[PDB]
Amino acid sequence: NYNYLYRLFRKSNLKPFERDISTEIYQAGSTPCNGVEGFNCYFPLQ
Amino acid sequence: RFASVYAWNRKRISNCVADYSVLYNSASFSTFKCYGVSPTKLNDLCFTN
Repeated sequence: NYNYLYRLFRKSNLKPFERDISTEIYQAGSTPCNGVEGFNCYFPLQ
Repeated sequence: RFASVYAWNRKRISNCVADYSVLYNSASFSTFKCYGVSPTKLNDLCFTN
């Protein structure tokens, strides 16, 4: 099944017993995020 | 004079600082991959040769 998916990266570590369901394209670069897929922003949910 | 896949330009590089951030903040190359490590933290956790 391809439905079960995890998080590849985000801003920092998670506080214990905390859930993050955000789908915003994580900005892994100094270039400001354009809100879509590119060379610095990737979809956090892998 | 880029080499071919059968015979590479074997560059054994040694003690120095490799600024992965320089190659990571610039999109001159089409694709950059690094095994299990974000490029930025590549400048913090270091290795031998």
